[PDB]
Amino acid sequence: GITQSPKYLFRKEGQNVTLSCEQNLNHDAMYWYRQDPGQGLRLIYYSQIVNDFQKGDIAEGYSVSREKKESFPLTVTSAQKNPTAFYLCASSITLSSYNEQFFGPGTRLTVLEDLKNVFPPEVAVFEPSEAEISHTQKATLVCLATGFYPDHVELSWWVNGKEVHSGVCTDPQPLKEQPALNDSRYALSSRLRVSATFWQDPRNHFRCQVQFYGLSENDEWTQDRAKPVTQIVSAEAWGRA
Amino acid sequence: GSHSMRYFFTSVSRPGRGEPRFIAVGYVDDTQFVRFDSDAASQRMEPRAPWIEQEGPEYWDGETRKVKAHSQTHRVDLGTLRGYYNQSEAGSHTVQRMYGCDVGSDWRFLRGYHQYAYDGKDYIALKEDLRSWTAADMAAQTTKHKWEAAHVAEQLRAYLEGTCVEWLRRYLENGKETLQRTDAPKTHMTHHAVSDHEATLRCWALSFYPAEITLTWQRDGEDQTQDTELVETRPAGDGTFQKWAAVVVPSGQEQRYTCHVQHEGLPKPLTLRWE
Amino acid sequence: IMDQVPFSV
Amino acid sequence: QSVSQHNHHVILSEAASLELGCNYSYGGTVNLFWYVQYPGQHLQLLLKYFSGDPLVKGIKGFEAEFIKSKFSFNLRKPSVQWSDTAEYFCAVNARRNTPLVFGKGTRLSVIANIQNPDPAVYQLRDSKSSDKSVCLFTDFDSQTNVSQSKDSDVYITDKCVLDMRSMDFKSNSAVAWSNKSDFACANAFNNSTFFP
Amino acid sequence: MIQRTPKIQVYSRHPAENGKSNFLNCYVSGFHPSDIEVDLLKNGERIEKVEHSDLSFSKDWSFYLLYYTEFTPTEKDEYACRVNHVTLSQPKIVKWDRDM
Repeated sequence: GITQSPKYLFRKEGQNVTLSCEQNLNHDAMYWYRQDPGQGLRLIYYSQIVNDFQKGDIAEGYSVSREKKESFPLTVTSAQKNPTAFYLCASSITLSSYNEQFFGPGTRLTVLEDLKNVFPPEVAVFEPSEAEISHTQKATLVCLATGFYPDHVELSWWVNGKEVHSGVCTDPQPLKEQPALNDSRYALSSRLRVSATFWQDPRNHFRCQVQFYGLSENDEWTQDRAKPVTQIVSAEAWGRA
Repeated sequence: GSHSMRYFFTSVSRPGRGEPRFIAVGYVDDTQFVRFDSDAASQRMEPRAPWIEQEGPEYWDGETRKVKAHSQTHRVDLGTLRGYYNQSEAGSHTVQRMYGCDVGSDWRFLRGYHQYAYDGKDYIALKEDLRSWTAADMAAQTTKHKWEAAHVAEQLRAYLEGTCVEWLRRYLENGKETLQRTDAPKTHMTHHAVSDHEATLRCWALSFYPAEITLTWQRDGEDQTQDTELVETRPAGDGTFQKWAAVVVPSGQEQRYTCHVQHEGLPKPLTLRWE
Repeated sequence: IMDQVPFSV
Repeated sequence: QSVSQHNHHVILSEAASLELGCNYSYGGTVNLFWYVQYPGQHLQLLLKYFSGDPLVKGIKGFEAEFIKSKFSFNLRKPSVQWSDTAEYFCAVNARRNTPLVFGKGTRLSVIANIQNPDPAVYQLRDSKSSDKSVCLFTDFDSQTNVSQSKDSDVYITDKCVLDMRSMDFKSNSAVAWSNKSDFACANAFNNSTFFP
Repeated sequence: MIQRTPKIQVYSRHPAENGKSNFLNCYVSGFHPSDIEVDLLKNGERIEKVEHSDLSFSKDWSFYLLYYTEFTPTEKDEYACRVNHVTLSQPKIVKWDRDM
């Protein structure tokens, strides 16, 4: 299908960033969108076929190329002065009206000025209480990811080696651990509710996994603490009879 | 009777010198009504029949954008096909595409078609069912497999069975005074003696529309083919067509030969005889 | 009118 | 060309009818599309008008009506579900080699139906045995407002709806924690019931 | 690579009548590739203002073109069509016959 740059990414002032977008669907047409909160999808650039691309409605500050059929790289120059933006890549068989567009996962691009306050999250799992088990015959696990910056995380629950979605809800927005500060680190919580019988089985294995998006491997780091690179932080819990 | 709308596209690569030369024309029956030439200065689709002048400016904006999109695809195809056949980058090559739809006397859908040629030979063509393809060689099989996986035949079938027939009916109505008016051929015969024993009889058909016509020579009622010359139907330049059929007959036996003309505009077939 | 943009070979 | 979705935000109770309007300003033949963006997921096609029947059936009980005369493609669903809470985009293409045009989008909020509310506050302890704990306010009805923290040393999350689809059971939940010494789950959600 | 020599027909739009305005036509058809040079000649020299139709092709993918210009036939003037194509080792001259 379609793949693009990681779901999160940041840039510094005066720096240009190129967002990749690729598809092995043999599609001729490819598109770049910017998704603004109140404006919907706004077309930046579109490419009818290889070696041909045309400007959208907000092409100013962006540049693209289409030297290959599979790739449609979008470059965000320094003239683009949006502190944050969500970029969507799409493709279709042709520009024809009959062909619907398939969309990539998207990419959040943040303007990050100081990299010294980038921190990975700490993750802990909190076990259900006996009061809930006796009162409702249900058991709620709570996962908590704390102390990370920026708010570029992806939380998931894993039970006996398989990712679960049922009985799961995650906070739609993280909390500021120091809400009075503009560079506050963030906290995020999630819940996984299972039956009391399931949690009371000691063979059952529960795992909360948080994917953090930080520095790349080729970034410079001259600090005392460990380099806050992109990584996965996890915490686990087993059943209790 | 039956009618048809057809579109013709030609792209000739000019490697090292620029973009391919691109020419596109549209026909309703035997009448051209639109055209595009990449070497023209307008860079726009242009009218060629009086009844298409009734279309508003949004018509010509739409047709101009779509016809340029055709040339863009052919531009890439010339490069793709050059690699399929392991050809050199310095040679000139030609892509041709033709599609359209036919309707019966009731103006209902009769058949559609969409054909593609590389260097003047069949490459790939849509089948009669408008759901499968005919690949002419191994290089075209790659295209066939690609176009089958993308289900592009669905899109073409919706155009050929819907949009194509709908606009053909609209054109036939807006140009009823021209597209539906038949022009019977005006016939005459000439005589030229090639010697004192043989003579050339030429049976003429002038100023007829549509172009379909049949000229046959008969001697004593039976068909004749030997010593008969027939030329291709040719445009007169004013929307009508011309054609003639000649025969070399012995002198004094001209009255044994008859020319038979059949055309839609003729209530009964014409019979021509030299004396 | 003609058809829309065609798929490349 | 433009596409107009008249409702910016729609809040519906469960089992209620959905009616999202869509209108386009292009005056020729078109093809029409509805896209849905569920929270945390990418844009995916819900349904489309290819040709034929103006009433177009889609996935998950959705249906749209293409009216050529009114230039509309209204999306409908007779009985909405909680899982329908997402962003909905209308899209129209004008068949003149111009890219597909999307509307501004409509955010749909489906109020979760809580069948047996049983509000309570429980204390949950860290699985790594670090003496840390969080407070879980759960099983309250959807008309209950969980107010934010009134102290930067205390953290209270917004309410959260999980669905135990095997039991057909939905429940609200909010989490609170603090590194203070005076903090306790008994008075963690007093700003907004069973207490063990 | 398939090559096709053009077929050439030289004729007038209306039956030729001396001293009356008419159109001299030159119809080239059945050729491939499309690159072709066609000139209408009057007494050996090229006619300046000569128009031509838009390139089209037949079912066998061979091209056809119509070149034409207004003229007035007389008794002494001789007209012809000059055609050059990649299939011709030398440009072909076809004189205008009034009965062909």
